Amino acid sequence: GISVMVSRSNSPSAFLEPFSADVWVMMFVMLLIVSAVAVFVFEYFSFTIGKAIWLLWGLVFNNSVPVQNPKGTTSKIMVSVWAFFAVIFLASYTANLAAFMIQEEYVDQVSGLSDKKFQRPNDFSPPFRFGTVPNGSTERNIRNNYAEMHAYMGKFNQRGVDDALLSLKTGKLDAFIYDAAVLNYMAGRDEGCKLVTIGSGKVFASTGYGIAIQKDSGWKRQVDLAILQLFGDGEMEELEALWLTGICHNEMSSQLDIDNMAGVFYMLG
Amino acid sequence: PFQSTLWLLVGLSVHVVAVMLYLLDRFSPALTLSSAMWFSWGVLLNSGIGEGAPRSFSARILGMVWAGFAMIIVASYTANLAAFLVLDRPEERITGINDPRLRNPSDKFIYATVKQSSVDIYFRRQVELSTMYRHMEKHNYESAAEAIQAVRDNKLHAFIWDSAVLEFEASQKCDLVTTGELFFRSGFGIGMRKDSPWKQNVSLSILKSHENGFMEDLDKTWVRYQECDPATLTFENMAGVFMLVAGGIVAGIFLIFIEIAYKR
Amino acid sequence: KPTLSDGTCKEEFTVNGDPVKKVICTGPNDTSPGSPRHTVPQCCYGFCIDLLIKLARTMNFTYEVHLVADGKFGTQERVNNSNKKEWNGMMGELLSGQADMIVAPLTINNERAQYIEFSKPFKYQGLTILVKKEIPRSTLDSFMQPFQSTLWLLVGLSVHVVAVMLYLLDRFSPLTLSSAMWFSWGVLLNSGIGEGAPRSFSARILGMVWAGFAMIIVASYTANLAAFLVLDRPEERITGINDPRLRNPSDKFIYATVKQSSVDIYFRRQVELSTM
Amino acid sequence: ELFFRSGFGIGMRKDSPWKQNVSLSILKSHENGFMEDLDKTWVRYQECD
Amino acid sequence: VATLEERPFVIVEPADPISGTCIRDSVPCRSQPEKRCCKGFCIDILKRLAHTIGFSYDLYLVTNGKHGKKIDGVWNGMIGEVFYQRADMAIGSLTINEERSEIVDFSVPFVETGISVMVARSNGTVSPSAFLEPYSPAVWVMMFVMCLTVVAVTVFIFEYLTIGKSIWLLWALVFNNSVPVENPRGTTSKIMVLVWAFFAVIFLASYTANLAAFMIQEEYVDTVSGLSDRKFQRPQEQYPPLKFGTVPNGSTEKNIRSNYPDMHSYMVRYNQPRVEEALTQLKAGKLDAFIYDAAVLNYMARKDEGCKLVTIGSGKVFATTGYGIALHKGSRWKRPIDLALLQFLGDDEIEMLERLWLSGICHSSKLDIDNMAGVFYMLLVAMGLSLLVFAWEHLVYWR
Ligand SMILES: *[C@@H]1O[C@H](CO)[C@@H](O[C@@H]2O[C@H](CO)[C@@H](O)[C@H](O)[C@H]2NC(C)=O)[C@H](O)[C@H]1NC(C)=O
Ligand SMILES: *[C@@H]1O[C@H](CO)[C@@H](O)[C@H](O)[C@H]1NC(C)=O
Ligand SMILES: *[C@@H]1O[C@H](CO)[C@@H](O)[C@H](O)[C@H]1NC(C)=O
Ligand SMILES: *[C@@H]1O[C@H](CO)[C@@H](O)[C@H](O)[C@H]1NC(C)=O
Ligand SMILES: N[C@@H](CCC(=O)O)C(=O)O
Ligand SMILES: N[C@@H](CCC(=O)O)C(=O)O
Repeated sequence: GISVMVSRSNSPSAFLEPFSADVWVMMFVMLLIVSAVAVFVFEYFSFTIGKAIWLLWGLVFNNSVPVQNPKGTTSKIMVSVWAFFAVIFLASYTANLAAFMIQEEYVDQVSGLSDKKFQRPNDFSPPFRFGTVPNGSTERNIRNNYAEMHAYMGKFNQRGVDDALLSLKTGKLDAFIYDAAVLNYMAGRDEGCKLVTIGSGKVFASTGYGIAIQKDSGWKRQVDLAILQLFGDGEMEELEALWLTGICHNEMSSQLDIDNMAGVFYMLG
Repeated sequence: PFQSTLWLLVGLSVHVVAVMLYLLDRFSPALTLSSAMWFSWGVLLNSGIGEGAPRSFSARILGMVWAGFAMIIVASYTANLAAFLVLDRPEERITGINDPRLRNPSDKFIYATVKQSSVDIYFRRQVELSTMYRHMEKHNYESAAEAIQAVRDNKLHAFIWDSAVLEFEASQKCDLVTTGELFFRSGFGIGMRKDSPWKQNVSLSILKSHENGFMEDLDKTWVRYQECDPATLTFENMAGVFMLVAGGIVAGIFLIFIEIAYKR
Repeated sequence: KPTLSDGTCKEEFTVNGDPVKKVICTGPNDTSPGSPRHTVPQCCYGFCIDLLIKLARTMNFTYEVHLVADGKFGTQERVNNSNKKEWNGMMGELLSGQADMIVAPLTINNERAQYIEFSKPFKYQGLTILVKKEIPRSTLDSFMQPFQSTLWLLVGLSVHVVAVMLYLLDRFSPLTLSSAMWFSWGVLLNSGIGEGAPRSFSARILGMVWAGFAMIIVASYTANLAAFLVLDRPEERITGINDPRLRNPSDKFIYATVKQSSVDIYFRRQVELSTM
Repeated sequence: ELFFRSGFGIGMRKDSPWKQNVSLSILKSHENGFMEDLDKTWVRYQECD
Repeated sequence: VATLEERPFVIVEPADPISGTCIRDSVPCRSQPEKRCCKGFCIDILKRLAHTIGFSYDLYLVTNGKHGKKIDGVWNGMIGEVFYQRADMAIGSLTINEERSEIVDFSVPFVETGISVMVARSNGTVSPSAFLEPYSPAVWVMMFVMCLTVVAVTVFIFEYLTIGKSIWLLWALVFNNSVPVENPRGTTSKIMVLVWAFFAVIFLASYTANLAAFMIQEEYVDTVSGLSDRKFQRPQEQYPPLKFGTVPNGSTEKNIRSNYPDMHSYMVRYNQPRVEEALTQLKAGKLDAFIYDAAVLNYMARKDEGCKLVTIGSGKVFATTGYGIALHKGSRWKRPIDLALLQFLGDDEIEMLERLWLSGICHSSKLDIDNMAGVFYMLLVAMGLSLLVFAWEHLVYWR
């Protein structure tokens, strides 16, 4: 088909990702009722609503804030039950929140071949760069439905596939448009498979290869059957592995550097 | 975690460490037995429920020695809990056709396809793979539509069919998925008899639709409709987190009469 | 090993008792790397030689050991005319009438079994790949290692700029500034020192939200270290044959092999690996 | 992983009449436990940890 | 050619009744009569040499049982039939030996075979971890050092502006601070303890994260070594007597009897009539070990049953010999046979052939109380050791 392969680009996400929004916000109302039952208990024997939150919410975040204490004997059993899950909630929070924190984002730069950023490259920022090599089919197709494009990529026209790949790491041009099968072989071959096609391998005109023959030539009928026969015998399925096999798989750093901690400060905001 | 045996043990343990501190304080060169229950549980559940520390020189070493088991027990609880949530990743995940599981006959999961399909022509030619479908020939459904429903009730677990039909089902039903990679590439196509006067025009129109983007509209509208695409646990497990403390809220209301019974 | 001064073999006792068996040996002196020299006595001993002594006393042998002239095991090739395909090294020496038995590590091969016959093997062996171990590094200096200095400066000054707001809020409430700042630094540090609480209702809210900040940071901070002290993700294994790097060399994984030998024949035997 | 399973051997010329006993005596060394002593004394004794 | 049913290499099944003949991808074979279908691993090789050399063969599944054994004058099985000019080749699971290689000849072996021992899986164990595997006993003596010398520093600055009350707070802060506290009002020490307090935050990192994984049963609890182990050498020994066994009238039994007397005598009462039934005789607890070939046993062990059947020593084979195909001792087919066989080993023909017929499937636990009961052992040890010092101190003060 026709593909686009560009350089790999260089995250608040959810600093509170564990559990979920629905099963969490419902917890806050329960803090109201559990404190309320203490008022009835504290009425007997030897203000309370206001201090209860300090008497109670200061326990879930360990215990460092100066917290008072109601007197009596039967008035202190309930908080002992509360203290049990006080350590339970924290343990769940510290199960794997670090691994989910450093989770990366599969960033994208171009929506597709017909992405609106391609229509007007000069309409935003420093101009975008994308080029092809003429004298072929991809250039012919791109000049029959996107004639507005063709006045722009004529600026850059490389000598071949090899030179374009080298110039891509520099920064002069940030895109490529060529045959799909050839470009996939290059992309899944470089160092660290940094070079990745747009949208993880999206094609745009599924036209196959073939063997040109003279018009009306009688060899066409039986040559077609031979190719068809090999497909049912698993020949090119394993033959491609001998020549068209990639090296990488299209899938530490103990650092934070704000990352998503801005949300924590955003809370304090 | 800790099964049952330790938990009736620690309850017995917390019971025994309560009594002897008072005995280790009465015959000493100035608290009461009431401090025992509060101090014993107070250290465990990271709480400020307790009032004061013992005032002596014999039970002082007990408090520190006791502080260790408070640390170790809470250390082990969190230690093993995260291991199950992270490290434990077991799965079978039958992958690929080259796996020997397909070659050998399997009785737990059977192999079936749609009768008289192209796959039937495929498997009946290569003598190398004429090994299992010569046995699973008894399993050949009459329609690819109803075979998917068979897998729904876990009756069938292996199905050979075109990837175009199979994948789109995963987009509609949010409880089905595929695995492995394709192993027989062959496109569809309009067919007709030989010498038909339309063998030349209709092929050209199909190609002309590919370039002019018509197949982009049709593929997006019908096939790619898009739907639903795990540290997000919900009421399946943690709905039991906060009902015992809710249960304990109503489990102490009758204790007030038990408590107030000392008044008279 | 070279012999003694007078021409005798030493007596190296094994750790378990009787010293090893040693037999005299003749061969080249300086390996003849374009500089041939005379032949001098040596000391040939080891596992294979130990086997030969066992065979000697069971069917009435009388032996004499001399090493090969060059060093190469053996390979058939043509020299100086492209039309003189013939053996070389030890394999060539046996067929030249200069020897009648071979006791050495020799691999049974079809391409060289036509001109000689082979007995049953000593052992059974395969072919593997040896690569140097990767160096493990552990920067466990602690002292707030995983946390970069970027977040340190603002969070260190975060407590100072937020504690003052408590006393500022106390102005219009319907405890000096210094006596109120100890609270916030106490909250984060999980300290046991605590006295004095906000009196105004709104001042508690400032103290309230500060409580949550303590729990998120230190707990999550001691979760990043959890991955740090285990990690253990080394991936530098070729994993046998059919590696993509082995299929196409990248001018970075340079590999060598013994000239002549047998693995050279095996690579030439097949065609799918004619690129490297 | 291993990818060439061929053993060692003793080689000589075709005309040699020594074949009958040399091959027969090697097979008896295996069954007699002799080859384990040579293996444990000249191959696998050192340790590195 | 005379063969026999051996589970991995020769599989015998009846012909398809519908077709009335043998199904494709096999070779015809007759008993001695009913036609049968036979296929496996050894059969596949036989096609190649026949194609490469060129002859006509007819499989002759032998009525006589076993593979061959001298009965003081006569030999049965594959070897006996070849020994009496009734069969040129006997392809199958034949083990090259010393006695057999005298009256017949063998080709170049292509598969390893030895002797191995299989015992069921054993429950793992975790020793009581010494202080839960921390940072060596050095750190435990280390913490006593600075802590006791830093409390004196606070005491020195306390008076300038109660050491007994100055050790309760300073120490207990390090272990999940929850105990009652008593804090001084000295400004100079107030800043100091906070720096000390921050140490406890970092201390938990040493005692967290790492301790999670290294608490389950380890050491693999694998014991009782191979034939060198004195457990075998002594028949009765301690514990109930050992429960090994082997199939009689073969190759392994003859090797064990002649080489190791006083052993084959004892296990004469521990026999197994077949192979598959023998495996069932092991799992429940009526037998513990097996002594058989390294080709049949290895295949089934890799296949396993619930991932709980392993070989002691992880495959420490003994008496390494090989397989092969017999001939007529004068058959003059040796040179074209072995040379043909060596070509396949030179190429990858036999490398993938094993995959098509030899491939296994398989090769995180409740913590309970027994493994980590040592943490409680600290309490009881410190409980009694405390009573002697505390109680006896006041008795001297009493006088
Ligand atoms: C291989 O071993 C056999 C077994 O001993 C040898 O046969 C004997 O050889 C001795 C001496 O050569 C003769 O005196 C005997 O008459 C032979 N026969 C028997 C039954 O002992 C044979 O010679 C050995 N082969 C070689 C090449 O030495
Ligand atoms: C393509 O054709 C143009 C003429 O239209 C010519 O100038 C050029 O050399 C040809 N080759 C390439 C690579 O552009
Ligand atoms: C094929 O297409 C051409 C295009 O104009 C048309 O003239 C011709 O009649 C067509 N032939 C048939 C058989 O439809
Ligand atoms: C070796 O020869 C000597 C005499 O020549 C004699 O002991 C016997 O023939 C042989 N020894 C053996 C076979 O042990
Ligand atoms: N694969 C294309 C390359 C030329 C092009 O870029 O259009 C062709 O042969 O037509
Ligand atoms: N099959 C081997 C081992 C013995 C047996 O399987 O019984 C042989 O013929 O010696």
